[PDB]
Amino acid sequence: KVRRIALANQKGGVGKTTTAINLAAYLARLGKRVLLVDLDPQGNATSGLGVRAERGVYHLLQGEPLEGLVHPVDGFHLLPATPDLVGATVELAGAPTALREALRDEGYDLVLLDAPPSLSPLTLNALAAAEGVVVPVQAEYYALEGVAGLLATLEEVRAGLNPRLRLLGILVTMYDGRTLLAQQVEAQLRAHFGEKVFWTVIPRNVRLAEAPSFGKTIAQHAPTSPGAHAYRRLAEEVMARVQEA
Amino acid sequence: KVRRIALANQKGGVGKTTTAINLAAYLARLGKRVLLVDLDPQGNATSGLGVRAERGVYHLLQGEPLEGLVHPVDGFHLLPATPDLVGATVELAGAPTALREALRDEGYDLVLLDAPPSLSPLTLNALAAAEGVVVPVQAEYYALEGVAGLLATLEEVRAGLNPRLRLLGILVTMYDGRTLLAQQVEAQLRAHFGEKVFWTVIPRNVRLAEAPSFGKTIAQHAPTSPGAHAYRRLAEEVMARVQEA
Ligand SMILES: Nc1ncnc2c1ncn2[C@@H]1O[C@H](COP(=O)(O)OP(=O)(O)O)[C@@H](O)[C@H]1O
Ligand SMILES: Nc1ncnc2c1ncn2[C@@H]1O[C@H](COP(=O)(O)OP(=O)(O)O)[C@@H](O)[C@H]1O
Ligand SMILES: [Mg+2]
Ligand SMILES: [Mg+2]
Repeated sequence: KVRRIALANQKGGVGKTTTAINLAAYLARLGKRVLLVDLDPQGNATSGLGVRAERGVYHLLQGEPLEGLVHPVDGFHLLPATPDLVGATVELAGAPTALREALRDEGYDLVLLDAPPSLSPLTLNALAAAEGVVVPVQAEYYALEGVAGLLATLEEVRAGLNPRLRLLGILVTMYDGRTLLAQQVEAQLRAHFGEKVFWTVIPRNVRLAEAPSFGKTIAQHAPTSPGAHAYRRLAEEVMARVQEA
Repeated sequence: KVRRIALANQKGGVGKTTTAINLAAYLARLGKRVLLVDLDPQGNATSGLGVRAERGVYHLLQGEPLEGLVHPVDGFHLLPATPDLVGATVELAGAPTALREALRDEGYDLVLLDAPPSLSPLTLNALAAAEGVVVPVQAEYYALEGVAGLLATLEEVRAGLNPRLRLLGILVTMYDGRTLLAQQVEAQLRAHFGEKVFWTVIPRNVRLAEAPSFGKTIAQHAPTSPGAHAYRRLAEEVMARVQEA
């Protein structure tokens, strides 16, 4: 039974936050009760949703109620990141299951954990608290190694911290349609990882890059753009995999 | 073991020929030996590939060799339709398994049967000779009924003519990205038919409409266009389903 899904990988700039935000947008639209949790001190998901918070995840880990920390956004709830969050890293280091205990998210159908571009204690807290992992990757050649490494990390976390942890899927993001290289990398990703790679692929599209600067999801910003259609179908695909898991 | 795949549905103009041609283009590129068989008297696949034939399927059914009837096209082989083909309809009516016997296609890995926009004896011959069926549909509201009817036809052919017959998949084609209606119809198609609907969806795109008028596949005509990327991924998805079947 997959409820909590971590968005994670080694690198930054690979589409974790974009996928977190827009999956939430379309899963809410599918009639699910969704909580988006921003675990990045840089607070990109919080910012990309137009929200300025004084209280967030930091304050959840200290004991303050979930209900009075969340912000209603585009038909879902955001548990924001605040500029304080950085000061939990040292405590969470040595306490990988802290988020798992602090998350009393019984009311929500699906919980999206937007992890930072590290394997920091916050990323590890994400992995330890989740049942599913979506791994965004560019259709670029380094992705095969990056993926294999992440998969080995997942295996290690499953063996030592969280036996519920499973790869939901590898998601190809920022697929550049102007070039044949993306085709070739996608084909190799599928050749090597098979059914683990989602069939839905997220196009590189200006409207997706634009959306966070406006503090809006792609469903609010550009609902008929190539990225909107893709994330809507991805939400359907994610639900199919959750249902079959 | 799925080798022969029919492209079929009730209506015309829904993307059977386009899918036949472009699947062949990308399956050949995947290293498969592909035969495309044009079963439409109007010969749209033959024309869309730039080929003018005097001899084709009509002459295959009379007994003339397969090797001397096929035309090399874009890394695959086309068994063309000729303006005579119409004169087999009456003989094939009452002989649904005629194509099944006449196809001595042992050498080919995959065989694509492009059926006419009917349930003519030629379409029935296609169904009787195939192991898999791809059903192209527009993301438009009539599709749900059209699909259900085709599925009932498939069930009947499986029960009476061809126990090997199975739906490979329902393919959403000519998905118009300018509108939210296509999203809604896709979602309903998935709600109702589930895993039977391919995840890869073919965008409505000018370059795809253009290609047959040039007698070229989308891989020849516009290799980085939205339709090219989609058909390449569809070929991968079709192979996945063939392998898991
Ligand atoms: N499909 C896409 N097309 C175009 N730009 C994208 C796409 N996905 C992400 N971006 C942009 O790339 C930058 C990094 O994306 P982000 O999702 O924050 O990556 P991560 O969270 O993994 O570091 C952001 O400015 C984002 O808007
Ligand atoms: N994805 C698409 N985008 C734009 N035009 C398309 C697309 N698919 C098919 N067409 C066009 O629609 C017309 C009918 O398509 P076709 O594949 O011949 O349908 P069918 O064989 O089912 O009758 C053709 O002119 C074709 O080029
Ligand atoms: Mg991020
Ligand atoms: Mg046709």
